[PDB]
Amino acid sequence: SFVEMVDNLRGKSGQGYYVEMTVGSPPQTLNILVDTGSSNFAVGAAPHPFLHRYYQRQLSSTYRDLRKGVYVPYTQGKWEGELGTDLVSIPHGPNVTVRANIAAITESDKFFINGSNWEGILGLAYAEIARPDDSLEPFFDSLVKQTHVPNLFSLQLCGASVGGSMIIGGIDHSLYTGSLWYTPIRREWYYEVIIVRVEINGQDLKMDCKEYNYDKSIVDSGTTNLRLPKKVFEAAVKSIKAASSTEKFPDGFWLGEQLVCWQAGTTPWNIFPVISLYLMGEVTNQSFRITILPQQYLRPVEDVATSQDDCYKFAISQSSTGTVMGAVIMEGFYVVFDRARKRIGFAVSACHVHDEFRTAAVEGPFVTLDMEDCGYN
Ligand SMILES: COCc1cc2cc(c1)C(=O)N[C@H]([C@H](O)CNC1(c3cccc(C(C)C)c3)CC1)Cc1cccc(c1)OCCCCN2
Repeated sequence: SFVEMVDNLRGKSGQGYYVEMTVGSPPQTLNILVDTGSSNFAVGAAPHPFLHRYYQRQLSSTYRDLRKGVYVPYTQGKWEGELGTDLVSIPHGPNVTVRANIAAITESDKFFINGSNWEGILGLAYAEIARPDDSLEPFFDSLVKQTHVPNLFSLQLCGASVGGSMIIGGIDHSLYTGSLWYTPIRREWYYEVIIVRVEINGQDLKMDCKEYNYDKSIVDSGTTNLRLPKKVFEAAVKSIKAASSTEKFPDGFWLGEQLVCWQAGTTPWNIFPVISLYLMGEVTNQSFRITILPQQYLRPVEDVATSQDDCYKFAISQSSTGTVMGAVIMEGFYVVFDRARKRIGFAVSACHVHDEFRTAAVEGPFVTLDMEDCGYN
């Protein structure tokens, strides 16, 4: 019955993927951002300039007040609100209803996005990073406890405004080609993984593999960019600059501020390298790689000028909190969050990114010695 969940995600480019949900009795419909990088289910519950609708607890006969406050600070945005429970359903999801913890957002700062069309957030990661603490059961944990939905979900994020699928409770084989390759979930808090090797246009960055995971590496559908630790970011930018040196860019482009443009259809994709991330595999001394095309890390942005050219933002950012495999990495892959077996699977998506001579890929097996040494402690 997974066909009912195909294409159940929508979004505007750079503004997050959201799924339709209902909360309360009678059901109140809200669009909910899909976020594997946090663990709180929270919804707008008060008027806001950027909200077209919000959760009205007074109108729901099944609402229960938990008489506890809550706040969540993300990288830049944050909200605070009031904890409660209510009945929750996903119209284009499994035919179930769960009583879930809900943070009713009453104030926020740089959290809601003008025009994003979503009014709440579904944190899909584990309780360990839930606020105020890990006793607040996350939505997916509630779903799995109260129903027969299997303990896994899969995300097919399709690029560009944008669409995709969140398959709740399983894997839909019509959404990917080739084989699924699995990497262990290192620890159940974020969806933490271990990167064991990085290549750019086939050239190994040749860093201590601990640098790739300093201080963690995670899969985060709620963050747009590939975000890399300082040392890795500098090595990668230097290599990407060298490969594209025939053209000149503002250096604020490499910081993610200035967008670069070319005459519509003349974008020189061939001068930007492919990036291969090798992930720890399921068996001893075995890894696999995913290969990222420049069409993933050069994100298209609407040109502010009257010219209708092709303009792009550099979607690789420097991080001080580890590697983030964000939505632009996930796009074009089918990503299986197999919580029951503590693993994350990658396969080439049915909605894959199209280069002329190159293709995004998930390939294995590879042999990599001492993979355990790549995790940071
Ligand atoms: C370059 O960095 C800026 C940046 C860009 C983006 C998202 C975040 C940060 C963002 O903050 N993302 C968090 C995720 O939950 C973030 N997940 C992380 C995180 C970071 C800090 C604290 C927490 C805890 C709440 C678990 C989690 C692990 C990385 C979820 C989120 C919150 C608010 C608005 C969002 C997304 O909009 C989605 C569209 C924009 C996506 N790009």
